[PDB]
Amino acid sequence: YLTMNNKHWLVHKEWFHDIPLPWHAGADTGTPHWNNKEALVEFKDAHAKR
Amino acid sequence: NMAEVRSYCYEASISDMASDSRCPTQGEAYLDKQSDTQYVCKRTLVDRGWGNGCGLFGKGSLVTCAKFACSKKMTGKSIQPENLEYRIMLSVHGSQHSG
Amino acid sequence: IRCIGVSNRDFVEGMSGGTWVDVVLEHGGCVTVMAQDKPTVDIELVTTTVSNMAEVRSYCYEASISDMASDSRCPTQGEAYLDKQSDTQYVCKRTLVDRGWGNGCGLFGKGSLVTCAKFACSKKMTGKSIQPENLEYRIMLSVHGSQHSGMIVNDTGHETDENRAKVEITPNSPRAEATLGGFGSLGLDCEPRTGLDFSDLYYLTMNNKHWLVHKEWFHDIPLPWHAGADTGTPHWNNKEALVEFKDAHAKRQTVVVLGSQEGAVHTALAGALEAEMDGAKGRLSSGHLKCRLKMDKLRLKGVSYSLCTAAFTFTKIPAETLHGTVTVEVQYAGTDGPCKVPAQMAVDMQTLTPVGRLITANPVITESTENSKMMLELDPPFGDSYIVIGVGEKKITHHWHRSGSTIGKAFEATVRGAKRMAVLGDTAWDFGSVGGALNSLGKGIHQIFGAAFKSLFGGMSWFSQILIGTLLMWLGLNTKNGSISLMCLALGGVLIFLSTAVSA
Amino acid sequence: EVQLVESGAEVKKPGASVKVSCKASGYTFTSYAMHWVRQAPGQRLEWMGWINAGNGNTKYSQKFQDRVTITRDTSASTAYMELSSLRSEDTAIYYCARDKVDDYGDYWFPTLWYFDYWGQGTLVTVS
Amino acid sequence: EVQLVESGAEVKKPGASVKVSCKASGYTFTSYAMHWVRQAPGQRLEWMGWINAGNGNTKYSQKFQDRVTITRDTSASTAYMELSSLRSEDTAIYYCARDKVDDYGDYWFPTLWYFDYWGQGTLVTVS
Amino acid sequence: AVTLPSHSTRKLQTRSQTWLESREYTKHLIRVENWIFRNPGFALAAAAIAWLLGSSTSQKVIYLVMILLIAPAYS
Amino acid sequence: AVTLPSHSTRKLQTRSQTWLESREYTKHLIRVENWIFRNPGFALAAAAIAWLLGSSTSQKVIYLVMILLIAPAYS
Amino acid sequence: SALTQPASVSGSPGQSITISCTGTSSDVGGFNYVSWFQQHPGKAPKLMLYDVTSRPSGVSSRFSGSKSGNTASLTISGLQAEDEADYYCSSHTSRGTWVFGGGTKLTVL
Amino acid sequence: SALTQPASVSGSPGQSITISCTGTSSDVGGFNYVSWFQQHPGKAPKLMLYDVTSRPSGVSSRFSGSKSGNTASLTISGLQAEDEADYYCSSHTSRGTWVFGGGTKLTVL
Ligand SMILES: *[C@@H]1O[C@H](CO)[C@@H](O)[C@H](O)[C@H]1NC(C)=O
Repeated sequence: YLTMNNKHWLVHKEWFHDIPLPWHAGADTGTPHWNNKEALVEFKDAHAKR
Repeated sequence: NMAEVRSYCYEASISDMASDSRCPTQGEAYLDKQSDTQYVCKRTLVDRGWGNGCGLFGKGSLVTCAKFACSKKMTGKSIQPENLEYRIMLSVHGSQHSG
Repeated sequence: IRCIGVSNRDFVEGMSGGTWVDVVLEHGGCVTVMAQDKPTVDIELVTTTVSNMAEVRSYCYEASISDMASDSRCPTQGEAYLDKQSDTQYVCKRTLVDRGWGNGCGLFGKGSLVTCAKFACSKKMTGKSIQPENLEYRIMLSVHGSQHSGMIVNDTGHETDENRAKVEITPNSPRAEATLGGFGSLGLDCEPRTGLDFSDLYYLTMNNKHWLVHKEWFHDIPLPWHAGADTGTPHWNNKEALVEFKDAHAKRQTVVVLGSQEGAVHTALAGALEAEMDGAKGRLSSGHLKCRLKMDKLRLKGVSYSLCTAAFTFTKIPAETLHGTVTVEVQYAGTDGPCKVPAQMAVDMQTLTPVGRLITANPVITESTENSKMMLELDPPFGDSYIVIGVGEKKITHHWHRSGSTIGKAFEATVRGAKRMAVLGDTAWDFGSVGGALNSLGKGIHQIFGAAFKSLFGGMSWFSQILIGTLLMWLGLNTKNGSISLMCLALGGVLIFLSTAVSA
Repeated sequence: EVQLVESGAEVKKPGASVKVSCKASGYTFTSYAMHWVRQAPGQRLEWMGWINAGNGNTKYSQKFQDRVTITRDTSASTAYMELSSLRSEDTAIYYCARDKVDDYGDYWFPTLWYFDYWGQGTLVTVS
Repeated sequence: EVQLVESGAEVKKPGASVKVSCKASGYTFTSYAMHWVRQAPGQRLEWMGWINAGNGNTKYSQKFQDRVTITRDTSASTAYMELSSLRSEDTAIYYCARDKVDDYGDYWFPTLWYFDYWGQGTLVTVS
Repeated sequence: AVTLPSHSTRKLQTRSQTWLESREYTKHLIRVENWIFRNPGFALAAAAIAWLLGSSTSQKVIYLVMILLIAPAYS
Repeated sequence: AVTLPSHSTRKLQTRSQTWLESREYTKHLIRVENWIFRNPGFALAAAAIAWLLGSSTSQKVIYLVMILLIAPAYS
Repeated sequence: SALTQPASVSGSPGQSITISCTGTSSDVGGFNYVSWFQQHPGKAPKLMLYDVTSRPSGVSSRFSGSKSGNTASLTISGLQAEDEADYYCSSHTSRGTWVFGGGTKLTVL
Repeated sequence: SALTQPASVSGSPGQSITISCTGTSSDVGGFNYVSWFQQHPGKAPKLMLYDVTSRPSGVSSRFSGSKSGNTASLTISGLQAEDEADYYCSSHTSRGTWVFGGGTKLTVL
C-alpha cells in the first residue's frame, strides 16, 4: 500500500523500489534520517557567486 | 495488520544555508555540517578573485550545506498474504425481490 | 580591475580600422579592451532590467474539491443533469454507468450520472510576458591604470572615484555616453533590441523563484489556464486536466484531485534561466549584448609626467592568475606627485629592453604622501622572465616563470573561440572588428547555416543531440559521393561538438 | 553627506519585544547595505547582523539565527532590527553600520572596508 | 464655433423621468456621436453614456444598463437622453460631449482624444 | 526529482479501472503531437535521414516512425 | 496534470547556468537503464525483432537502438 | 470602477506639481487612452491633454502628461495663478466604457 | 570564533604601540580580512583600518597594520595626543559571519 495523504493505492515492488526520492526506512520516530536527498534539494551556481 | 517498508518525502523544506569560502591552495573548506547527518552538501569550485581576497586564483572549493527537512512523507506500507480477507456475499434467487 | 580572475573575460587587443571595435557582452564574463594607445578599459556587464511587463494566462497547482453532488436518471429518461453545471465554476463529466432495479427503473441497464465538483485554486503561476522595449542592460565600465582594488573606495556609481562609470543603455536611448574623468568620454553604441530574441520569452513566476521560458513551451502546459485579465471571480478554463473522475467498475463515480502538481512543473522547467525579481523589474541574469565600442575620445591621462623617484616596494607576490597576466601592485615610496609608474618585463637583465606587451598602459600613482596604492597587470612571455621597473639604485627585481607554450595558448584560445561560436553563436563573428570579406561573409554564412540548422533540428535535448550526432556519424562512415557522407558526417560532428560545449 | 540615526532603545522588561530602526540619510540607500553590531557597556563588540540590501536578504550570526530579524523599507531607507524578548543582559548599544553592496545587487563578498559610517547608537535596557 | 446647448430641467420628484436634450451646433452633424456624463457637486464623475449617433446605436454603463434610453433626431440634430426611475441620489448635472466617429460611421474605437467640447450642463435635482 | 518510473511499464490488469487509463493513453499521443507541431523542421531532417537508410521502401517508413517517435519522448 | 512540455526541447543558450543541466542530461540516461534492468525480456524480443529487419548488419543495430530507446520513454 | 486619483494639492508659482492617476491593466496600462479634464467649477469641463503627451491646440504648453505601468501623471510647471481647475483623469477601459478618476482639486499656494 | 586582541597598552607620546589580534586559520590567517575600529567613549566605533592597512581617507599617518599567520598587528607610533580609544580588530570568518576581538582599550599620556 502507498499512502500519500488520505488516499491509498497498490503499486508493485518495481515502480515502488525505483523511485528516486529519499528512502527513510521503516519508521518516523522524532525526525528520521533521510537517505539519499539528492533528488530534492538541487543546488548549483554559475558566475562563481556562492 | 500492515507494516511499513520504507518511505518517501514528496515535499522539502531547506534551511540554514551558510557557506565555506576558503581560498585556493588553502586546501579545503570544512564547516562541520558535512559531519552532521541531514545537512546536504555539494562541494563546488568557485574561481575566486581578489574581491573575496585570496593569494592565487582558480577553483576555490566551497560548499553551502543547507539543513534538509521533511513534511508529509508518503509511506510505502507493505502486506503479505496473511492478514488478508474477502467477505464474499451469496444470492440464491428463489423468490424475493428485496429481502 | 573589475575583471581579474573572473574567468570568461576576453580581452580584445587593439580595435583597428579607425577606432571602431565591436564586442559581445555576456554576463558570464567580462571584456577588457586594450588599444595601441589609450587606457585599457575593462567592460563588465551586470544585470538586466525587466520593466512594465504584463500577465498572460496563469496556471493552477492545487485543486480544492468540495460539493460533488450527483444526479442520476432512469435508463431512458434521457441522460442526466443538475443545476450546478450552469455555474461554470464546477466541472462535471456525465458517464453512463449504473444499473437497473437497484436505483429504480424496472429497466435493467445503463444509467447516466453527472458528478459536479467545486474547483478552487491555491498556488498559481502568473506567466507574465516580456516585450523587448523598455528593458535596459545595466553595464559597468572599469578602466585600469592607477588602482588598489578598493582603497580608493567610493566606487564610481555617482562619479567620484573617477576610474569607473555606470551606463544604462535602453533601446529608447542607446549610445550611452560615459564620462571617465581625465581619461576620456568613452561612448558606446549597443543594440538592446536584437540580441536575445525576447517576445519569445515569458517571465514566469511560481512562489518566489522566477524563470524565463518559451511561449512555445509556455502555451503547451496542460494546466487550467486562466486568461490573467483580472480576478474578482477567477474563471478556470479546463479544470478537466487537473481533476480526474474515477468511476468504480461495479457502481458509482468518484471525484479525485491530482494533488499539487508543483514539483512536476519544476521538472518540466529543465534548462530555463534562473531569474531574480523585485517590484518593478525582476533582475535578469544571463543574457548577452552586442555593442560597437567607440574609442574615439580617450586620452592616456598623464602620459606627460615624471617617472616618480624611489619606491618599488611591492605589496604582494604578483599572483599568477588565470589566462595571461601576472597582476602587479606596488607602492613607490616617497613620491612627490602625480608621477608615472615604469614597468617592463625583461627577457634578461642585462640590458633592459622587455617585449612584454603589458596590458596596463601608462600607470599613474596619485598625489603625494606615501600611501601610494597602484595596481597593474603585465602579460609576460611563457618562458622564464624577470619583472622589473628599473629606476633608482638597484630598483627591485622579481623572478617569474609562466607556464604553457604558444601551442597551449593556441589550442586554449580556439577552445573558447569555439564556445563563443557555440553559445550565442551567429553573433560570435561580432567579437572581431572592422571586418569585411572575412568576418561578414563569415557571419553571413554562419547565420544562414545557423537559421537552417536551428530550424532543422529544434527540439533537441542534450541526449537527443548526441544520438542524432552519432547517427549522422554512422552515415558519415558510409554511402557515396563523399558528399552526403561528408556533409552528413560534418553536421553530425558539429552537434556532438555543440553538445559537449554546452556541457563542458 | 551620510547620516545614520536610530530611535533610542530605553529599557523594557525581561521578556520584551524591542524593535530598533535605522534611518539612512543622504547617502543613496538604493543598493545600500547595513549591519547591526550590539556592544554592551565596554563590551566585546558583538556582530549580530543581517547583510541586507535592496533584495531584503539576511544572514544571522549563529547567536541570533532565530531570535531577531530586520525587514527593509526603501520608502524611507530604513532597516528595522527586531530582537524578540529583551532579556536583562542585552543592555548594550545597537549600532547600525553599512558595508555598501556589490555592483550586481547581490551581496556575498563584502568590501575591503566594512563600516564607513555608523548609527548614533541605541541603549536598550532589560530591567 | 462648436456649440452644445441643453435644457435646464427641474426636480420631477423621486421616481419621475428626466428628458434632457443635447442639440449640437457649430459643427457637422453626421460626425457628432455623443456622450452623457453625470455629475453633481462633491464626488467622482460617472460616465453613463451611449456611443453612436450615425446609426443610432448605444452602449450604456453597467450601472445604468437599463435605466436610460436615448433617442437621436438628426432633423433637429439632437440627442435626447432620458433617465427613467430616477432616485434621490441621481441629483446631478448631465453634460453631453462628443468624441468623433471614425468615418466608416461605425464607432468602436474612439479618437485618441475623447471630449473636445462639452454641453454647458443641466442640473437635475430630485425631491 | 526527475521521478523516472512510469507505473504503466508494469500496471496491473484487473476488472476495475486503473488510475489514469484514459488520461494516460490520449496523453501519450497528445504529447507527441504538440511536440511535432512545434518543430516541423525536424520532420524534414528526420524525413531525409530515414529515407537515406534501408533502400527497401517501407522500413524507410519504419525509420521515420522510429525517429519521429524517439525525438520528443526520450531525449 | 501529466504536464507534457519539457522545456529542454528549446532550452536557452547562455554562458550562465541553466536550471537543471546536469541532473537533466543524465536523468535521461538513468531513466532508460533501470527501465531496461527491470525488463530484460524486452531486450530479448527487441533483439529478435530488430535483427529481423533490414538484413544489412549495422542497420540491425540501429533498429535495436531505435527500439530500446523507444520503449521506456515513448510508451 | 473609478480610477484612483488623490483628493488635492498646492505650492509656489512656477513650481512643478505632479498629479498621479493610477488605474489597472484593464484600462490605463494596456492603453494609451488617458485625458486630464480641467473643470472650472460651475463652468463646463475642458480637455487639457489628449493622447497623453499630446495636447489640444489651445492648451497652455506647460502642461505635460506621462505614463508608465498603471499611471497617469499631469506635470505642470511654473503654475500661473489661475490654474486651479479640478483635474479629473479619464480613460477608455478595455470593456468599451470610460471612467473618470476621483479628481484632484488643485490647491494653488 | 573569537577575537583576543589585548585590553589596553600604554605608551608615551611619540614612541610606538603595537596591538596584537590573534585569530584562527578560519578567519584571520586564511583571509586578508582585518579591520581596526577606533571607538572613542563618546562616538560610534568608526572605520580606521580595513584590510591590513590602506587608510580610508583619514590617513593620519601613524597607523599601520600587519599580519603574520593569524596575527593582526596595528602598530601606532607618534601617539596622536588624545588618540585614546578602544580598538577592536574585526575579521570575516569563512562561515560567512564577522567576529570582533575583545577590544584593546588604550592609554596615552
Ligand atoms: C567620494 O565622493 C565624495 C562626493 O560624494 C567626494 O567629496 C569625495 O572626495 C570622494 N572620495 C573618494 C575617495 O572618492
